[PDB]
Amino acid sequence: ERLSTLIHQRMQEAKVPALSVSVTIKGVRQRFVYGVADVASQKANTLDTVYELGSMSKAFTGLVVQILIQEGRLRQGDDIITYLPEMRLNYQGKPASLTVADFLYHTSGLPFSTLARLENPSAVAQQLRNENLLFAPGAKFSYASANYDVLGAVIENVTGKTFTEVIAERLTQPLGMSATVAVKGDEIIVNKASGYKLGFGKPVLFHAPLARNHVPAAYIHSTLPDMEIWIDAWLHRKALPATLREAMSNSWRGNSDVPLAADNRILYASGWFIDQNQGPYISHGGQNPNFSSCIALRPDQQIGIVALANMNSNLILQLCADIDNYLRIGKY
Amino acid sequence: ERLSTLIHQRMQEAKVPALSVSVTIKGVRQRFVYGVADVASQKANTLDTVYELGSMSKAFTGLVVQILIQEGRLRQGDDIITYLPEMRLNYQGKPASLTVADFLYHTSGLPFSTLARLEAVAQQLRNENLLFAPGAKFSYASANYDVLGAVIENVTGKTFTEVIAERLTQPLGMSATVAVKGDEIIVNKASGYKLGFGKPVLFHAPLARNHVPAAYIHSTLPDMEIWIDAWLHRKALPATLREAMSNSWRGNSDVPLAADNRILYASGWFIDQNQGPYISHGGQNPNFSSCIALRPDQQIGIVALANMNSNLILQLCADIDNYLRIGKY
Ligand SMILES: *[B]([O])([O])C1=[C][C]=[C]C([N])=[C]1
Ligand SMILES: *[B]([O])([O])C1=[C][C]=[C]C([N])=[C]1
Repeated sequence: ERLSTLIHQRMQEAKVPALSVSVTIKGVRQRFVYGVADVASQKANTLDTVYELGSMSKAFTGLVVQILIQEGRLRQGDDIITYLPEMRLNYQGKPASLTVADFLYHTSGLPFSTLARLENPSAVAQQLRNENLLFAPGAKFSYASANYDVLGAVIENVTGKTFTEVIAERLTQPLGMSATVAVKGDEIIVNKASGYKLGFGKPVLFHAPLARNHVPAAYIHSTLPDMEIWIDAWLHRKALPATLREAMSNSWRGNSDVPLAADNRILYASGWFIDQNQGPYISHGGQNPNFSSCIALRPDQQIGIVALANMNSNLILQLCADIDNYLRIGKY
Repeated sequence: ERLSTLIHQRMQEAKVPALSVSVTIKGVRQRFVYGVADVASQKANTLDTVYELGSMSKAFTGLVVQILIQEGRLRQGDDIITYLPEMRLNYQGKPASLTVADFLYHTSGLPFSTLARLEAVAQQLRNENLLFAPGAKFSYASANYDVLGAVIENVTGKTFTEVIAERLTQPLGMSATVAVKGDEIIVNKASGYKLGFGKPVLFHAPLARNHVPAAYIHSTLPDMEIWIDAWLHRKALPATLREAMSNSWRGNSDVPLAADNRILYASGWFIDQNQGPYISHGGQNPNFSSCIALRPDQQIGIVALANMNSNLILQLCADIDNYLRIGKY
């Protein structure tokens, strides 16, 4: 009956050691901070606890891409080969032509093997060289985390800077997100939560080293209060420099130019799923071997929901939807 | 690259003996009639071939319910108990209160086993244990619309078959469309097949009268074309049927939605706003499968009917819609 019941109940059901949730509706915001950030050392999860964003990193990457487009430095229809010259990929008999848009919207065709290759700690172009596409570029929407790693390399090539520096200079600094960072690699982050991989029970895993190339697709780190700032930025675009406002509108534009299933006509935007049903409802989950998270926005009602958890859990990916139901009709 | 390629490709993939498809866009309509209604006797699929509509039936039942509502004889909020006094259902410890809307929108909580059981309805479902409290969740159960058949009969005082004919099939001019009373021979009915390992006939089994409203309506390609055109073009339709039709497409928003599904259920239709309104339903009996989809903004109407049960046929309307929408699939 109570939101706090819903969230607490789902946390126990998911067996996550720490859960952090923030929910805002019509300018009223409640926080839910639960559990321990490190089971063995008994360190309680707090507002300062840092969580890997997994695939929720893609919205930061996509927004930067659209900032560059807004400023005229890049175009969606640009051939990928200009920014990643050495990257050759093949469809059937003949090397395939690919655009920046194909990675933005997951219409590239990159094989499923390319995730466990990009997570492995060669530059991305040589890392994906002589790959075989699952389909013709543009033909279908297939989700592949590696697509946004390709976009990281684009951002560096065009910028002439590192991904971390762009993220900070373009997004984190101007927005005031002081605990959010695109990690360079294995170097330690203070206040960070330990990550767990479920089954049979939650044993620690965090330690495995993080591939630099995969950061833009899966390795941005953040906190609940910074994610709150991120949400409020997307909900309240005004008071932001015209460039960012326009890049944000364009970021939420879904690619309609793909086949849609009978039960699913949702589109993918620049690191977001866009759903018109009881919408606009804009969302994305994150799943990493040892972290999981979700975010959902329903601007028409100024609704913004984010959940961050130190364990990989399919329940966490459904959690933002459950909260949204409770807000929409008092039921979940 | 060609619609004809798409449909024919999908028919080979699905291994359906007969497939009939009709597609209309911007008042241009193409028909695709393939295969044999009966494999053994080599009887070719033809415009007159009759196919079971499975769950497609539900839109006929739902529209009739909405016709009764429009006339004032019925209301969504009515207690089911008034029409089916004998049918008493329980949730947890104690008996649970059910409305007409619960069956219309599949928020009743009827257990899964009931389908195989419906294959009077109230004595049939007496003592049933609800999966959840009425209204709490959307859970599709074919039997929900069988309850609505019994409601239509009790309100009308007529049989389900007579109402469907008098209210819908006769006025709309659908000659070959009928709600089957009990097992009895239908002239032109295609034989039904069950896949696997290779599809042999499943024809013999007898049809439960109680289940007709949910999955037992029979029809033809040209009649389904008339049905589609009636939903797409409602002018020249009596005011009551027009209003019933608008109300039939109103989805029930009062249920929890999954992260990847925000689609609503209407009165025997799924209502999708994405690249929509896009209204669809699929039918799947042991030995028949079918689909239908409408995208009115573009006067688009698609129907497929097949004499074998196939998950591919359920996706076939969406493939065609993709082809129409973006020339790809
Ligand atoms: B991403 O690949 O980490 C990802 C994980 C879980 C859900 C979604 N949508 C993306
Ligand atoms: B119905 O239960 O026969 C049915 C079958 C297949 C799909 C849908 N939507 C309903």
